[PDB]
Amino acid sequence: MNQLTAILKQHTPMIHFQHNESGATLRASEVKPLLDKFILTKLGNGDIREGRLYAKKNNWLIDNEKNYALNYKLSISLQKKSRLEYLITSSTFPLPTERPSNFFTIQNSPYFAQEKCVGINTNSTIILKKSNSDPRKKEAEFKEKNWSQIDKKGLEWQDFTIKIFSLKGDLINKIQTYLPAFFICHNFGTRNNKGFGSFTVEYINNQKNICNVEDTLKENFAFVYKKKIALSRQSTLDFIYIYNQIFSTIKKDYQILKSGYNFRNEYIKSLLFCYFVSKYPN
Amino acid sequence: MTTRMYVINTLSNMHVGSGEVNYGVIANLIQRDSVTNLPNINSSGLKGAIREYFKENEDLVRELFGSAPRDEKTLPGKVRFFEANLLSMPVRSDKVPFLMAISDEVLQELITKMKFFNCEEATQYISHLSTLLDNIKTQAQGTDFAYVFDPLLQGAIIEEVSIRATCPSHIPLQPSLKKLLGDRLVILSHKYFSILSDDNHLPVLSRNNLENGQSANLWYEQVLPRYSRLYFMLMDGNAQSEYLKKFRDTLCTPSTIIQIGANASIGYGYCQISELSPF
Amino acid sequence: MPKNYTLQNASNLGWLFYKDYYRQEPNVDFISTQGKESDTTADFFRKTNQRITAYQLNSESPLVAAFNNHFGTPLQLKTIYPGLITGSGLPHQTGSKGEFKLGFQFDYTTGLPYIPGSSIKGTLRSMFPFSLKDKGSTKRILPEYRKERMEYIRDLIIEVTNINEISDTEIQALEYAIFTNSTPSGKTIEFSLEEKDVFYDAFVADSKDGVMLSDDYITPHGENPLKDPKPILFLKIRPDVTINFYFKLCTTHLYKEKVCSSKQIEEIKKQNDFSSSDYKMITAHQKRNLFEKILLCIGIGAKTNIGYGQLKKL
Amino acid sequence: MKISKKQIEYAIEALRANNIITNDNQYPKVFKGYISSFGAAVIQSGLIPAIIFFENEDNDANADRHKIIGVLKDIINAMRQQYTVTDATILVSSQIPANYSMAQYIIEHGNTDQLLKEITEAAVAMKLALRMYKSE
Amino acid sequence: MKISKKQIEYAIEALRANNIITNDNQYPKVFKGYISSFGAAVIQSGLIPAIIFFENEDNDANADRHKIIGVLKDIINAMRQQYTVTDATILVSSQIPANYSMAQYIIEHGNTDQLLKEITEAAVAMKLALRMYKSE
RNA sequence: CGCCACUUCAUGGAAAUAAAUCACUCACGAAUAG
Repeated sequence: MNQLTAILKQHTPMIHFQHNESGATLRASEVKPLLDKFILTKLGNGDIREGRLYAKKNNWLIDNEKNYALNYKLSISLQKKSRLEYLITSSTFPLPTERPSNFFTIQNSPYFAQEKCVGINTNSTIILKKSNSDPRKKEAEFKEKNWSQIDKKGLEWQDFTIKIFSLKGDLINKIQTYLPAFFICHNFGTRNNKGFGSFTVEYINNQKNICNVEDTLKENFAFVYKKKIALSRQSTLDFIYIYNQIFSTIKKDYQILKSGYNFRNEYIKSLLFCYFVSKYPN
Repeated sequence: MTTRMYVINTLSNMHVGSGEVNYGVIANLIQRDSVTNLPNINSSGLKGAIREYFKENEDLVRELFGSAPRDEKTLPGKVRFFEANLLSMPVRSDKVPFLMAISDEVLQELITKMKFFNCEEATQYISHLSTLLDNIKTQAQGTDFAYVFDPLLQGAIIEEVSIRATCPSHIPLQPSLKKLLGDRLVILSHKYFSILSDDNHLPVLSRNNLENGQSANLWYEQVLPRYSRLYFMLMDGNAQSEYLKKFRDTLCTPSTIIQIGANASIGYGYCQISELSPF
Repeated sequence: MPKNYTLQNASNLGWLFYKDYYRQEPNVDFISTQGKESDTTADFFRKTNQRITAYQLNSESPLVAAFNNHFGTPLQLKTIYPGLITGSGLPHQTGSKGEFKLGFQFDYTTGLPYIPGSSIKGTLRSMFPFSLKDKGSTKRILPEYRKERMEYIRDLIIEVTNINEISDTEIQALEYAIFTNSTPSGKTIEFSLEEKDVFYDAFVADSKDGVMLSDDYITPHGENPLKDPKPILFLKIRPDVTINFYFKLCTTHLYKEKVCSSKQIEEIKKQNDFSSSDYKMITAHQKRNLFEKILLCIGIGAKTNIGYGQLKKL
Repeated sequence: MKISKKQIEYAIEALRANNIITNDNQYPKVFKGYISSFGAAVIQSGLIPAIIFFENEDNDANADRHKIIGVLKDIINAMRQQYTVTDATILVSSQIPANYSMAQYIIEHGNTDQLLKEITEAAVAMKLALRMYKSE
Repeated sequence: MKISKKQIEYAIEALRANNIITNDNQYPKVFKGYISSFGAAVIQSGLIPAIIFFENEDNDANADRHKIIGVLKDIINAMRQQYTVTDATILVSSQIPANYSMAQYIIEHGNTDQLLKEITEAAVAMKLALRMYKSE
């Protein structure tokens, strides 16, 4: 076959700079180069150069001397256009009362950019306001234009399509073999290393994909570390609450890693600090 | 009944390639008139294109255009085709998408050609074009000018910041002259028009050749912009009235489009030919 | 001037993008190194880019209606969101900040964004087996190229027309007749004027509720992952935009392995020796269907491997 | 358009003067592409954008890309040196100052067609003169 | 421009000398177009640009297009020989050195009227003599 | 929980390549001489 029409699932919201289009989805400008690098790395059994020689012998390269690019066509299109749009900040703020259904807030997140849009500024998406009954407990208001003019939005869509076209059948077979591992290993977006890129592939060519996440992670990464987070009941309600817990936990742990936590009242030292002051204590 | 003026309205870009090796930027340039250096269609190319359109009617082609190159007998052509000189060229603006650009020297050449060749409806056109020319010269008083005939198109940038349009509210543009020369008409000084119509300002199109998705060649093509107007003279010889009437009716129908020039397969040079309407 | 690009009140998009783009204002500098990076130049180019991407096109636009009248009925397709990019290699950059660093293809007279017919012809032919010339630097790629393209075009032909069997020689003749209007071995065929495949310029036909042009970023992160990436700004055709594809296609007659014109095929049919197993036909409707399927498969424009310029049915 | 042998001589001298042609009569391969790109930019974008692009020296390019603008100025200076008194009344025969920015010189002198014709002449001369040499 | 038999023999010898005709009397087919196009390039572009274009060895041509310039130089040199040397003769019977490229020689020696005539006649002889061989 | 930003803004490649380079017809016809 010359076409690969895969249906993939979104696990965590994607931060997208070109969100003003209703057709905003995964950008193949990130997928295709990273997928080429991953595919050539797998071809050489861990080495990029050996995989490049492999693709050179099989004529899968656009150019045999300059670049890493493989010859195929990547297309990512939305099936259903409904999007769940998220606001991503670094601090926690009172939620608005008047609020569109698409709008949800992941307030305590690793993504700390655009922190000023939850300020008192007139350019802030959610304008904070003093409360009248209590001279504390800030009030929240929503500005439609400000939410429309935001640089980056966190987006979640339903199942959509990634289409891979090539006239070289063997490349398509190897792409079918390695695509679940690629998506299980790589994240796409802004601050994607912190988790705003998580995707999994469900149907490859109208066939379910039984790909174990643990085994692929074990294969393609030096260390893989699982954490079982206490899913307090729910699990059928408030995916927004699930996202809040997940990203607050990520912020917790990663702030613990390379820094401390001088927050409320509990102190735990930076493990990045504690590593160097212990090993060769200089 | 002998000499007729036809206006060529090009529905797409036109490339009548000259036989020229330019070692600068533009590999393929278009034919320019041997005297005024303005873009033109050589009479041979125009005759070939029109003959190609009528090739199905063997009798009409044989009687009007002559015999085929490969024929035991050769028949002289009866209808005379004159070269298509440029009349109006679209120029990009800021107030309007494009205006129809004519020059005072182009108008002078048109008046001279109409006087010399005695077109069918030449008298009133000559009179009004002349009057317009003296009015323009009286207003300009030697300086360079860009005269529009709509008060809304005042201060329009005619493809260059230096060329700004002004409306002289003493020169009337008759409706038939508007039909002949174009809807949004600007009349420029010869300096301005030659600047706008030279090899550094004509539209250029970039083309490349790919081999398995990788570029092998790269060249630039000069084209005459879309909706440009060129005029050519047709002389009826001793041709038969029936074939001549069929030829004129087919040529001047709204559903007739003729391909002139190169790059036919990619849409270059599709034209509509219109006879000179009575004034 | 604002939305609704019309022949009456609108600036030429190509003129704005190429000529008026780098205009010198009293207090704008982009000659010195300080000027190019200053926020005054960024604001100037932001205003220019807003003016570029502040234009709409109505469905009943007189320009598109004239195009439909001139070029026959259009093949209308829609734009996916990478966007659509054409004429990307044109030189348009000064080294400034906030400016469009990539070229764009604008029709000179109308200013409407368009895809030249040469691009459509090349894209359509690229998936036909004989789109690669032997040369001698191609020799190694040529055998595999023709094989895969033959299989793809064979399945497409069996899909679109009521022919149950085609051959490699028939595919060669069909491709050469469609694109070169000749035979694979040089010499021409006495074709009628109508019997000629013309690929007109695809045009933007309808920006339904939004503008037709957008601004997009490609950020090539360098081969050194520890150095700063380069944000590159360019101009794209917005998603969900109706692009009209105009063609002038005919019916192709294939008797035995050779392409026949209508005049020849009439006499061939009237001959006392004939074989329906040897006479194949591809209607202009089926030719348009084939071209539409090719366009849906591969798309049009630049950065198509990245996805730019892919279509669905309207 | 026909490039004179005098223009080619000026181009050769300018290419040697702004250290483009080495003492072995060889040049870096990227300068041919530089000159072709400059011609394309001049015809497509305009004189000001192309000259501003190729006058830059903070460009991280593989070679000294401002050298073609220097050669352009040298060729134009040599052209203006041989202007006649009949030409000097119509054309600007002044020698372009060496330290003076070429883009600034064009901008302060308007956008006259004379400068555009001179730039196009000198660009084609640079193209041909580079073609005369070997590319190591 | 009548057929000059002596120039035809010069062209034959120069075509064999600059490795165009193979031992079997055949030549690369593209050289026909090279010879045919050189005259038009000289007429409508100028002698120096045409020579520079055909002398270039960094070309994306299907064969060695620069061989025709060497054949041209050989024919011209053969014509410089057998020149009636006298005080009144305009023609310069000085042979073109092999180390000098043809473009340099016309650049350094600025009497193009003789060179233009010789190059035109040599190109005509080239085109007429190429027809004796098979066009493989 | 409170506060808050700085970064980066085009490089490399292709710059024309092949086909046709004139073809066919007329190359003197009559008259005056014998």
